[PDB]
Amino acid sequence: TEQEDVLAKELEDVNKWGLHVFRIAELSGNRPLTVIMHTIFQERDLLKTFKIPVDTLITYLMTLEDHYHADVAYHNNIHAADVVQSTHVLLSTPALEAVFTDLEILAAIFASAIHDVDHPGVSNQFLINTNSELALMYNDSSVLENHHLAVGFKLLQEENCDIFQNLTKKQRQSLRKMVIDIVLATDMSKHMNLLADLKTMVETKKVTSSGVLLLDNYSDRIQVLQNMVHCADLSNPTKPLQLYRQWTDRIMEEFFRQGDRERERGMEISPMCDKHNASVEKSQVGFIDYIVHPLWETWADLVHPDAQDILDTLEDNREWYQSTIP
Ligand SMILES: CC(C)CC(=O)c1ccc(OC(F)F)c(O[C@@H]2CCOC2)c1
Ligand SMILES: [Mg+2]
Ligand SMILES: [Mg+2]
Ligand SMILES: [Zn+2]
Repeated sequence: TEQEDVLAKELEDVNKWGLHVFRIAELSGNRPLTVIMHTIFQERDLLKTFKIPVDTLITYLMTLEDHYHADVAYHNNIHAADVVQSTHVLLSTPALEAVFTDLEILAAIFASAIHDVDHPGVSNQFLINTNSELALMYNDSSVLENHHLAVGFKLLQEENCDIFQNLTKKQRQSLRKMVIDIVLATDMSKHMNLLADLKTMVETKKVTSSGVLLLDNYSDRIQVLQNMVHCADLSNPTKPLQLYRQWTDRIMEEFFRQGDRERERGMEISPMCDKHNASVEKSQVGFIDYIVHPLWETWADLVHPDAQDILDTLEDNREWYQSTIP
């Protein structure tokens, strides 16, 4: 109960950017995804709203969590938990108050939970280049992201795992489509097009009498949710530095392990995957400059000024990593 009370204490920070997610992973007995999802569902009253039996939720979450690979350094259950919690915070931004329905909120959070499930710790390109069963199944197109969806949905049909059992047929249909649209948008090959569309929305932005975003069609609604979960997926450099550095340690380990597999096969080693020739700090600065900051700056514009502190942290972290280079 002492460890249980300390875990309960930590989970009180679930509405905050910079939650101690690694501490939660250890305190929960390597069940960060389960406890964070359960906490968020309680916080948002989702069990009552969708008549989700508590035991069904926990059973599904435990099985979902099990299907993340404990031996993968970055794309594991802790990352899933982190993206879920980050999405949860982004959904609560003042500029979006009362914009999304309960079903849309459920879709975004569920999509976040399943978005990397059964990740093998290697990239789409590696899977394509090595003629893997996954690339063959999915015809080289969003290979992993299709797989994550397939696994996430299939696990609902396991014993006592259908958390959506009390949704209407129309609700289930809508949720399934939304979840697919969201998880496929986490494929980095879609990033530039997603960002271009987000910029267009920002430039043509409309707000209600309340000062909240006006979204009156599926296309705009789903686009915001896609970019939201994508922002959450790309949120590591916006977190307090002690968290960001741990995420960087993990992605580099994962990248280096892929590079070792490429080396052992006699393949050319992918960018940033050679442990004997890798500039970790320069690569983080490039990652921020070319990908993460352009996205988060546009998100910040969409919800201005709600995300200013997040954007400020990102800029501080870029400066920090940059400062280690000279
Ligand atoms: C979805 C995608 C961005 C996940 C990913 O590959 C990734 C996540 C966090 C990354 O870094 C840090 F945020 F943990 C990351 O960095 C690589 C290594 C240097 O630049 C690119 C990459
Ligand atoms: Mg596992
Ligand atoms: Mg992914
Ligand atoms: Zn991810």
